[PDB]
Amino acid sequence: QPEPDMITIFIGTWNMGNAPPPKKITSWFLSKGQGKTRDDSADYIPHDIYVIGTQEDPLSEKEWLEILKHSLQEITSVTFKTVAIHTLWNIRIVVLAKPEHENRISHICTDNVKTGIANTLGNKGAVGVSFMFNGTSLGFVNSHLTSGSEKKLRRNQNYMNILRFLALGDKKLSPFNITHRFTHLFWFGDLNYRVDLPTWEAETIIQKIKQQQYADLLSHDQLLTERREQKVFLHFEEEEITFAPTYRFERLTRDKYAYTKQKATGMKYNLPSWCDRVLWKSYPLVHVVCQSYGSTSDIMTSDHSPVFATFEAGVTSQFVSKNGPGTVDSQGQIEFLRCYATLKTKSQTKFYLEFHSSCLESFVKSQEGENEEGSEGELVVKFGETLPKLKPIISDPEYLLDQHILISIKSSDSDESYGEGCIALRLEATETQLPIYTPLTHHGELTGHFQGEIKLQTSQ
Ligand SMILES: COC(=O)C1CCN(C(=O)NC(C)(C)C)CC1
Repeated sequence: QPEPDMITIFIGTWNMGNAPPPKKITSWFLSKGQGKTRDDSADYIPHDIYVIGTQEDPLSEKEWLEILKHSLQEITSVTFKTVAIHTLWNIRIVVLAKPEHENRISHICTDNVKTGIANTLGNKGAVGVSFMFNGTSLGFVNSHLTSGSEKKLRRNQNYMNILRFLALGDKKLSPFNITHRFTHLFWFGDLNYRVDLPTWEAETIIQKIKQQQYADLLSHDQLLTERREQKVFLHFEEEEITFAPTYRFERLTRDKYAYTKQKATGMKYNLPSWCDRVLWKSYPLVHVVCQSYGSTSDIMTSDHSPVFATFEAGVTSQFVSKNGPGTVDSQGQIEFLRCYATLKTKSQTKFYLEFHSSCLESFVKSQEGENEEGSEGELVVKFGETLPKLKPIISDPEYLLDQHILISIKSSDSDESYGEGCIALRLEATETQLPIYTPLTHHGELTGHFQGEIKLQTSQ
């Protein structure tokens, strides 16, 4: 029975509006409704993994698990296994997998982050799950961010708190936040970004939605505009939105958007918005393809419609050679040559690198680099040909060319990371000096760049 080199992943996000679901929710898991939808010919084909995020979820874990599992069994005739379930307040994540995957999944982690302070602490935040699927790390975050059209900056702050403080994945990757710990990271939820148009334009916006003319609305979507200005979700992807705004509907129909201010809304307008989103970030040159992104039309218990996204995702096998794991393979080496970091910092400490990768027995610390001044004000840290030669555990090119090296640049004075990035070993050639490059981030914001050349020796 061969190990897979691809899986499909279903991501669902639904703000349930504190109401129980209707009796049938199968359209959600079938990716049917509006937007980029799944072909009917695939309806019986189970996804490998289903990740369900809910917000304002009124159900117990048991109640929702029974609905989800019975839904999938009706669609696929497969009884899915529960990988993980985690709930913070009314924010929940469920991971289900096909039974054949039970002994491919390990290192399951869960965590939550509570956002805000005092007034603003008590219902918003995020839950997450991570695990290994054979040789591939997978992370999933369901966040319910701050509501209200005039709170985009608070949402951006909520995002940074969640990626700083959510403790998923390999804790040995200590310099790295969740945006670097996984081969594939999926971040979804009620992100609560709104279409920023004047209140007076409510009926005009409704008109546009009825005509399925989303361009002039999407150009005012706060998440797209904040991402384009690098204020949030730096280096994440989102599929093009081709479905109507998923909020705010009158319940029990989809014929009406309920946007006007009410005591129940704190006298706030809720212009039709794409509150409910799926984004992802995968390591460089790993296969990931969005095969659906849309909303259901027939689930109407909430003032939000459910959103679905599905993905092809490249995965690798749990590789054993005669040498590693448990020793190095002298036929393998990674050399970083003529490398330099460009940092935005004004500090003047010395810096060193750390190289982290599951292709190494443990992380590797470099010597300190040589600081110079860049022509436009910047710090340039030069490493020359001084960097330690990295000794992978396995030299086989079918393994090594699928690996990645995480890089942290750390202050000698404080041992704090000033920047993190990732280099793919999926090179055009081995035994050949080739350009490499990663942006460097810290707390998910851009802090610099790392560039240079690599020379990779494999057993071939
Ligand atoms: C399931 O993978 C494995 O366990 C093998 C795979 C290949 N291999 C060897 O060929 N070892 C010899 C040369 C000592 C015979 C290591 C172990």
